[PDB]
Amino acid sequence: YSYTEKKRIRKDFGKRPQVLDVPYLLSIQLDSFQKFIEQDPEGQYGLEAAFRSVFPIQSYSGNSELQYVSYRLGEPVFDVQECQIRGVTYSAPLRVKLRLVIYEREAPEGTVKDIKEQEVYMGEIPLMTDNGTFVINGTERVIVSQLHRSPGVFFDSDKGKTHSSGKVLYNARIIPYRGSWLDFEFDPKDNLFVRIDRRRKLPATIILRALNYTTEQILDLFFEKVIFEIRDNKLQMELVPERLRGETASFDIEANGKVYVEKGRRITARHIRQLEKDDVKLIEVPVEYIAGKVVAKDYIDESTGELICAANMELSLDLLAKLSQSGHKRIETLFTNDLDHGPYISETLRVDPTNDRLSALVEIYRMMRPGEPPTREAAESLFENLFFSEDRYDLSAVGRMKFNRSLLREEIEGSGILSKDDIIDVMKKLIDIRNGKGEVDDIDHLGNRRIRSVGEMAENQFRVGLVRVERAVKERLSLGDLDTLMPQDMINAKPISAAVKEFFGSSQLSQFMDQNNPLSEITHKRRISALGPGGLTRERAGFEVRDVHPTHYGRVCPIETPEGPNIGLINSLSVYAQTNEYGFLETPYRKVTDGVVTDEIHYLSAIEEGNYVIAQANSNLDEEGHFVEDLVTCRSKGESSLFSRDQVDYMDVSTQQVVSVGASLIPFLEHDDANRALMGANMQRQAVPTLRADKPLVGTGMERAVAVDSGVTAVAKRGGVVQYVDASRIVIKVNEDEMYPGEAGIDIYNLTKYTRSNQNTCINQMPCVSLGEPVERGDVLADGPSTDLGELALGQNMRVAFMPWNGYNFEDSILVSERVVQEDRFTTIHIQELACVSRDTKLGPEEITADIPNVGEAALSKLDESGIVYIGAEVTGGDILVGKVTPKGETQLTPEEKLLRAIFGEKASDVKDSSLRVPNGVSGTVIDVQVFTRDGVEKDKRALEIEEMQLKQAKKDLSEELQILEAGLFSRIRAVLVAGGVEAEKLDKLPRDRWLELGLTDEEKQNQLEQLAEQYDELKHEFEKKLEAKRRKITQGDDLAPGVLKIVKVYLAVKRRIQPGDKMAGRHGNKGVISKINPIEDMPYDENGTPVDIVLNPLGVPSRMNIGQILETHLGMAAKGIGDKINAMLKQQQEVAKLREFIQRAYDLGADVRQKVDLSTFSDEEVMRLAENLRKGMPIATPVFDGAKEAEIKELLKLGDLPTSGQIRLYDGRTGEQFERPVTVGYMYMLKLNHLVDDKMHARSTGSYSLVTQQPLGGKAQFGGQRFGEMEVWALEAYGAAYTLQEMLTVKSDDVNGRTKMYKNIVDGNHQMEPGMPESFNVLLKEIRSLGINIELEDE
Amino acid sequence: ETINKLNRISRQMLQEMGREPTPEELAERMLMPEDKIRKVLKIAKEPISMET
Ligand SMILES: Fc1ccc(-c2n[nH]cc2-c2ccc(NCCN3CCNCC3)c(C(F)(F)F)c2)cc1
Repeated sequence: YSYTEKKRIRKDFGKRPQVLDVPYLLSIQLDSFQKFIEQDPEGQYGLEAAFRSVFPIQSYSGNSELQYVSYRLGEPVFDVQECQIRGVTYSAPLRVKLRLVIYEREAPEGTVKDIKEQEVYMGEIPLMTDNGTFVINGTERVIVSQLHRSPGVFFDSDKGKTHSSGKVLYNARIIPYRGSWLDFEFDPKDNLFVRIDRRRKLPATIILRALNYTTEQILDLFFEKVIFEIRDNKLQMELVPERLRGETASFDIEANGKVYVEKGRRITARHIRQLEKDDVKLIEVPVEYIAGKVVAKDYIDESTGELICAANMELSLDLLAKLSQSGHKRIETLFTNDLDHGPYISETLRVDPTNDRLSALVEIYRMMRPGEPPTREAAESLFENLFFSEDRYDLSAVGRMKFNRSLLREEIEGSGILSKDDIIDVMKKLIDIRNGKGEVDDIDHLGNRRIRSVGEMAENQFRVGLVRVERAVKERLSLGDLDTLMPQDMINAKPISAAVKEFFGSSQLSQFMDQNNPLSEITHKRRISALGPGGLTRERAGFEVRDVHPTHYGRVCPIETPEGPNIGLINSLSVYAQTNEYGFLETPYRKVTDGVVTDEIHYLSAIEEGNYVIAQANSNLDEEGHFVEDLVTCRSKGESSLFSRDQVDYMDVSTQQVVSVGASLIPFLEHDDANRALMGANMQRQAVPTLRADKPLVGTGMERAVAVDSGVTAVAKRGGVVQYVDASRIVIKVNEDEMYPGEAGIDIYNLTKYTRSNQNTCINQMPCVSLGEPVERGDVLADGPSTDLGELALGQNMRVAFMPWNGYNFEDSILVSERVVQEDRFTTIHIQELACVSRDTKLGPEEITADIPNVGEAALSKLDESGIVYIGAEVTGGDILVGKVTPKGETQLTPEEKLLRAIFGEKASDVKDSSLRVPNGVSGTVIDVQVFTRDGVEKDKRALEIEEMQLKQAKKDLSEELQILEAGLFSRIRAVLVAGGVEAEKLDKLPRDRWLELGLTDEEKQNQLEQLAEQYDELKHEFEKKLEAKRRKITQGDDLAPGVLKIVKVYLAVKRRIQPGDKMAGRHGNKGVISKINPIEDMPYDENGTPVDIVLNPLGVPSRMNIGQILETHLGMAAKGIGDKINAMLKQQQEVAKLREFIQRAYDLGADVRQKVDLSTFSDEEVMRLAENLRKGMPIATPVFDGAKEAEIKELLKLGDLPTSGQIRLYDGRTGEQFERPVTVGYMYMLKLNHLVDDKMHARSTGSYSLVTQQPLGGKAQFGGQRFGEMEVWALEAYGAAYTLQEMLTVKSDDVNGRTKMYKNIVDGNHQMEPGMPESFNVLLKEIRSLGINIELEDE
Repeated sequence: ETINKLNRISRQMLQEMGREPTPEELAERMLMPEDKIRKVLKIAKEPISMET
């Protein structure tokens, strides 16, 4: 048990003990990047490997070589927070040692001079936070793990759809990590074909010739030998007795003076056995049987030196005679069978256009680069460079592994390039598949599916950078003078830096972390994608790959995937899942040895798991843990059934391991249909944090893990006592056993305060601990947004009643009491970042000055002298945050305006008002302001006020650091001096600064005093340098874009509570949009007179089958019951005994549950606090499939004083009369998603317009109008409304004349239209006429 | 040609200065009034395809 658990304990139903507890949920993200940037003294993946690949770069024969020595990553320029404020990227400089050697010309190899250029800088590579996030521009970002076809070889079918003759087809595909694809495929004529990439089809054998195999060796490779002897005269044959299987006698089969088979009798196992036991090696055959036989090798006349027959040719009765008289004793033929061993390769040769290696290479080179004249060196170079070059081709480790394994080889590791043996063996396996032995794999199987992560992808993009730098290095080493240039002048920065910057900045897999929510973060960071580079597209791959595979078990969550255009192309990572050593997916299991279930954990990959019979997470074992029944539900290969008692090899670790963290947070999930569960876990991530993090009343027991693992909270590094608790920071005094000897210590935690999240919500940490409190190591020191006391609260639980209320709940609609909007619980704090840009126009520079043409004193009031709004001033729509004015001279007015000016004597300014003002309708308070200035431009008044302020605050903070730290150290010196020379009152008298002189008796304690001395001084100077650095960082001008002189960013905090039109939802996939906000007066209430917060619609429950939301209600009610009781017993102030008794009773609850409990806990001070927290309601945990049962819920309702039905009497708050029938009332945990209506709402009358084609377009974030499409037009066409349509597509939109001539009539009170011609068609006319086409408008 | 020289200076001073030279750095390295960098540095840029 822990210390914050003594504060609050969640009551846990469920039986199954957890043999393994949930690991770090962020494991994948951090591990990957941990592998990428790291020093590995070998070829294992990392910057080292990608370096060793392309390097060393040598010139072309010129013997000028550039070799790579070692690299390093410099300390980050700005740390995370600073990088977030300013908007730069959090990255490290990459400094790599390059050694330039020049070989003496006409060597034995030795170097004239080798200049070692010390660490030339190439690029700045981004860094991953402790939370697995990257900051690109002032913004946290996540790189999604990728799921693709693993490198290796693969065998597929494509039966059915091709050709509609059936017969299937069989294909092999060699997919390397890098390099061209190698494809083999059959056809309806059983001719084997090969194609490189997706390119032109070539007869298979044509590649073999390029490996230097004559026809004879191809035949010798793919077929066996049928021996023919002419001995004495007329035709014997060698007979392997198995050859006659699946065939019928063509003649009398007889040898050894005994006739085994007669013509017309199919040769069966009997005949074959007779031949085998009588051992017939040689039989006599007719000269006519070789009429169809295919000769193996070449045959020439020994005398005339002429070719009798070429290899692979069909013999004839005459050809036999022609080669027999030449003195040929033996003839080798192919062993061919249309059932067992197929004659494919032979016909493949029959379609082969080539003869010799060079010819094949010609056809290949003319295939890959067609139309241009082929050359010998060209064909050779290309073909050798395709699959055989260390440069252009790699399957790497996973590739070679899966390759060799799928080829049934021994070696698990080998070369990254193909060999003749490789290609040949692949062809062999394909031919074997067509022959009937062996099966085709499937793409969806997770054994053929591989997971990449941030590290690998970043490695690849950096690899591209390194190759594009390689070309440059070789390009320069060409003409180079000797000792002048060094490994700087060649190697650039921008190519590499942009190679990585392009990746992290914009990529389909790199995105802005979804942080509105601790669940959203952690569920984004565990994610898979089959999209992007190396993957498929939504438009390409169909249902199969998307569909849930049996191999998804324990690895990919079945129920959490997006609902949109890409379904199952994302999924999510399962709870207990892990990335395999080779990069596959493996899931925890429990080993069953003999008849016992062992608690030893075992990790099995998708293929590892295949043959084993695995037991169930939910099964009954007891005592020694032997299976209670004689047969139990299990799953062995791809399916599930009842399995014998001792058969099963393994068992599921937990009940949750099938799902993900999102699904594992849904209570009573087993009772919900999969569609609504999907929708539920999909929406649970959209929950905006509330103002008061509440807690789920109805839980799971995962929420704690999500809260802690996600970095939103603040977790103790080391256990100790709290010295100080501020809303700003938290200072903990470390225990000695956990404490390092030197630098004494205290752990100081600087809490994140109100700041802008990625979703424009607020992220703010609050302290959960008090002054002088015991804290265990690994305990929550502070709550993040939407986290309560170390658990995950994504929303708030409330009293809910299921019953139709005056149709205000009509579809999914939600009817909420005024009690809720008053309590401000569902209220949310949004943090927006607004910016003002001072640019340079040819008319002049723009001023941030507070002097603005045409504004009242009320407008210039909220701004200081410099033109920026004061921190803390509450603003609304139209208020000026930053005064900005840009020059535009000579307005060039008109006559009447000139008259007006003549009468009113006003000087029309040469300056225009560009000032940044709060967007219309939004309102809030200003929590911060930043000013970025071009380095060298004079900082205005405001920016200087701010700079001085920040300097002072910096000095104050650093000084605080050094002070608490120093006191912390001297407090330890005081304690060590007291051993061996203790003087109590004597020591604390003299000045503390003079303490270091005092020594001790001979012992190690003197050396400890030494340690504290050293570290003390270290801290003392480190303070100095830190203050210096901070000051310089504050004062330095931030680098800005072209033309921008300065930038002012204002940070607003808006508070929006709740209003009709907002979206709210439970965890069960039940949506709703709040309809009306109803007075507490009109609210349904019970006999006790307590109104219900929310009134739902029962009709929503039966159709969409989610019954969990009802269970969740019931138990929820019961939970609150346990609270209310306690809430009375505390308000009764009974005593420790009564409370303790009742709480214990609650935590026990009938029989058979795994929770355990108290009175190991302090009877007074600890218990009363527990009850104190419980009084809101009693938090309950419902494990995913292990969850609570009806009887348990009713039993807990009995303890609650509340009915079993879960329904009570309710009265209409209006008439006061009772509602007929009982209605269900309970507590349902509810989330406010951020769809909030003051975001969604838009309206436009006359806005800006697009330049290219004149059409309505928002330029101000004053929205463009709605898009009227084809279907809407049709809908207008069905109705007889012509004028509505015409005005829709002419005057209201596209007509440049029509819109204004309209507006004037609209204000004049005349409703008409003088339409003219739409500008789209007008432009199209020109576009058509811009060609050789004349398009005219006729007649009149 | 001016733009090209401006590129050369960048290439040398980039790893030499450890990050990149300040916008005014190559300015003194170049013979002319040296604020011109910005001006030049602007006009050098090719217009982005409107179809991007
Ligand atoms: F985890 C479980 C639980 C139950 C079953 C199960 N129990 N009984 C039958 C099935 C069953 C059979 C097939 C499929 N899908 C197609 C997979 N085949 C194998 C090769 N690739 C294509 C075809 C499924 C599932 F999960 F996909 F829907 C379940 C399976 C796994």
